[PDB]
Amino acid sequence: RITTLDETVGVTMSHTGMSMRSDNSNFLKVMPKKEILDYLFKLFDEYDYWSLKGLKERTRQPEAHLKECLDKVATLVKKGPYAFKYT
Amino acid sequence: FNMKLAINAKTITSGLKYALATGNWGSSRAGVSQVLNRYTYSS
Amino acid sequence: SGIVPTLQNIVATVTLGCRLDLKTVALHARNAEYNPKRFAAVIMRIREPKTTALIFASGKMVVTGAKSEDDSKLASRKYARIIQKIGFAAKFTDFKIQNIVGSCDVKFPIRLEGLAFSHGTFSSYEPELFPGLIYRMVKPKIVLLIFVSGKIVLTGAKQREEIYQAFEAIYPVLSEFRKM
Amino acid sequence: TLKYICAECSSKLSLSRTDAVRCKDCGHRILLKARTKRLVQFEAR
Amino acid sequence: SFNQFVDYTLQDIICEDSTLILEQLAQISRKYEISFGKIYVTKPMVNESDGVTHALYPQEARLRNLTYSSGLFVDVKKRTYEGKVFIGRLPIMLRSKNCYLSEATESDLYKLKECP
Amino acid sequence: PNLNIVLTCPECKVYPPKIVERFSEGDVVCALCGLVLSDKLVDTRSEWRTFNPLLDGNNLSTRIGKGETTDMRFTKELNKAQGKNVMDKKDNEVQAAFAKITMLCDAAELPKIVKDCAKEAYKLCHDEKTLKGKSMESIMAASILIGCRRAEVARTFKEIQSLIHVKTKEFGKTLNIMKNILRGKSQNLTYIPRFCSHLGLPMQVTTSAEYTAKKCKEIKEIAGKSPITIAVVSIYLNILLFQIPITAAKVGQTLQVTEGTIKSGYKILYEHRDKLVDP
Amino acid sequence: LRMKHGTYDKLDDDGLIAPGVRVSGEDVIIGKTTPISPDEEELGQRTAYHSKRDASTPLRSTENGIVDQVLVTTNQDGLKFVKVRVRTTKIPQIGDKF
Amino acid sequence: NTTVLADEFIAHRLGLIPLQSMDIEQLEYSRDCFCEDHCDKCSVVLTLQAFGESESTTNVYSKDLVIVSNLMGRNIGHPIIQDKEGNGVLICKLRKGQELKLTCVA
Ligand SMILES: [Zn+2]
Ligand SMILES: [Zn+2]
Repeated sequence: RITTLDETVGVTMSHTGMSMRSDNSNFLKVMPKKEILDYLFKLFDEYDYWSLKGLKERTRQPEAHLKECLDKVATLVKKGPYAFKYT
Repeated sequence: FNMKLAINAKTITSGLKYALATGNWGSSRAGVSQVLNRYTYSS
Repeated sequence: SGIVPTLQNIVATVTLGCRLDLKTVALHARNAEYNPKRFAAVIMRIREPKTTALIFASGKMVVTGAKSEDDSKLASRKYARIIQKIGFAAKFTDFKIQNIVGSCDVKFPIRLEGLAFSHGTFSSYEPELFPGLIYRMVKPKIVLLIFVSGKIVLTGAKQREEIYQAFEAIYPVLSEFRKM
Repeated sequence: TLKYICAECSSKLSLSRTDAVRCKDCGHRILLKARTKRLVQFEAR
Repeated sequence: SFNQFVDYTLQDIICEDSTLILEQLAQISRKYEISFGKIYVTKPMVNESDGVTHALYPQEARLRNLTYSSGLFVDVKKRTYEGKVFIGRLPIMLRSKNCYLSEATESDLYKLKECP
Repeated sequence: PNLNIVLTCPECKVYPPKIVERFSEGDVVCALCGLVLSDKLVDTRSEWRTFNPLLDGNNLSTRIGKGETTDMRFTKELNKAQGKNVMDKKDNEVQAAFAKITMLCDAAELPKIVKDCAKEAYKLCHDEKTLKGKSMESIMAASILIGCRRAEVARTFKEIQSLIHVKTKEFGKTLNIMKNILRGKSQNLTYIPRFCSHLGLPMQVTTSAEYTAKKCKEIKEIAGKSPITIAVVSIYLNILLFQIPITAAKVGQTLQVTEGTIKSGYKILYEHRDKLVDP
Repeated sequence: LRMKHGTYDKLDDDGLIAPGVRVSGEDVIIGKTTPISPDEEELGQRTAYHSKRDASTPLRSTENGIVDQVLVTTNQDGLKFVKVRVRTTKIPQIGDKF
Repeated sequence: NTTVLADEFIAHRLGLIPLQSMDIEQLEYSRDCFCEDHCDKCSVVLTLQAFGESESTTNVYSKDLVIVSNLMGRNIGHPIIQDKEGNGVLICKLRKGQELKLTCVA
């Protein structure tokens, strides 16, 4: 049969409402334009199909120099296979 | 995550308490539960 | 009143007029705390006058902790001199104090409950995080933080003078709301 | 204020308006109402 | 019948679908699944509006228009795949195994103000 | 226009008149001469005997679904024609607020009155520069605390924080404006008992604390910085006045309180033990 | 505004009769008023009251007999509410069914 | 009256309790006296106090009625006691703590 909870009624309901406790069970808890271009030329030369993520991770530097200074001699497509590719 | 957001007591509680309070066994089934009759003991 | 609102911080802006190399500014200084991972502004603490300042890539410096208009002003002039020794022709141009925050005391216990309750419209209270009242004045526009210890934190003025005026206006309120 | 009586504790209460509907000596929440004092007349018919 | 329902059919309702899963796929697949174990039924009680909670006897329910029920609680295992939880309240039949009166004695029934 | 009707006995005229409604005759009569002013009175309880504008206003609604005599090639389009006008109405954010807070207060195990005040406290402010979004939680987190306290049930910030994680800060700023929203539109006692029950104690231990906490409050001892703590110490004060094992460590997590505030709070108690003698 | 022509004197201060009071038909048993805004409707003579329209519960138009007991509690939601019980003696009469 | 009987119930039993009325011509029909509804020339007044004291039940009997008006020597008003234990008609029963006080007019 069922272990009809022998406790007093008051104590058991304490944790049901706003008990202000949680996470006790871990579960669903969840910059040189020279150097940039030299790498941008390297990015273009090493793999013309160079995505921004493959470049930004390889940038390992301020986001400004890689994305902006390289935007001149490198053409980036948006859709299709060779897209976002500093080719 | 939280249980308390997932588990919603007001589902069961309000469910049973509604199908008793009205006789609507849900609907599709009405008059299942009636007010007890206490005119006299044998009734 | 008979009580001077005692300033505890003065925050001021100084246009040195040059794009300062914040890296070289940090390098040529004696004790300066600058790294880009927190701000784009070298922060220097000068003990005389002891002020803490953040100076940006625009060359604009905001200074805090001063005890006067002149503490901040002289500190900023020393800051510009330090920058010029670093190598950038910093100049004291179009200076303005952007903030003058002070703490003083009226020393008589206050019915803060009376003020907040009757000035709910103006002052709000949730005494279960922070025991202070917030009050506003437009003339002069000073926001004032009030606590039972009598401490008055007057903020919202480029000058200590608006602090003084609103304090001369608010001390009578305080004495009126003085708990005994 | 007016007399009341706990339902179980059974103690005269005499609370007022804007007091808790609650019994001393047992926070029991049911109160009767302490029958009137004026006399009442019946016929033995 | 009600006694049977509370003893067995309740538990077996729970455990017929004791688990429900969820898996997400990564580059390794995260999977989650939640279990349903024993089940517990308190003795009847009410949680007052203030917050207090206490035993509820059938007289008080009739007078104050309450509902004579007891809470339901189940154990759960949360499973991350590569304690007891309130779920609601069960209205109780009078004099059933789970009712305060079920075993009370006559002299006690009068004490509770229940006609024997 | 003024579109207004008033009754007055044109043969007494003495007043704003002395008339009575004899309902069971459907009459109104000059209480002086008994001239009947107007009759065929219309009923006033049978009307609603056969049977929310404070929220749902004037833009009305009606739940539209499928009857017995309709096939799914007409039913689902009633589910596909109802969906064209859900954005002209911000009312999704109106109702889905209520539905959410209803989902909240109800899951929170709260009295259905608080549900209304929060169904109000949303609706009254419902858009302000102070609001300007702000996560749309903090209101439903404060309008509840409003709706709770305004309904004379006070709960701690952590308690709601358990229900909704509000970063404890988006809560605070949102509350201040909200309270002042009504002030322009125009109580820690509640914590003693809800705590005792959380420990499952008989009434006397809770009974006493109301005296003690009030008496500890009434004289001195501002004591506490969010008096939530110095509430519990009254229980701890009074539980030790009794001899029931609620050992400090059990107190803490059950009520999610610092232990340090207890003993130091109890310092002002192991010394003040003088005047709490009722018996 | 809008009171019932039945009396109210039998009430006490708290809008309740006390057990023992013989009541008759069309006597207000439970005195309740619902506050109204001073400007909510202005129906008739509101301009003197500004306060409240009454919502008391009168005894049935044909009943009488003594209040037997009155109890006062709070519903689940802490709202006050009250139950009055009235006691009558029915003596057999001419049209009664046996 | 805190007994377990209703007032008109008890009042109805009191009416049926047979009072001594041998000398009843020396009284008058209460619609022939000019008193403010009753006086010793037209009526007799009794009273009844009972209190439940023993832990056992305690019975109220007709012999517990006590006349509290001037009989003017007329021989009327006493509750007839036909029984041998001298208790008359059982009127009510009381458990400890229950009380009955009332005033009757014959
Ligand atoms: Zn007239
Ligand atoms: Zn007479």
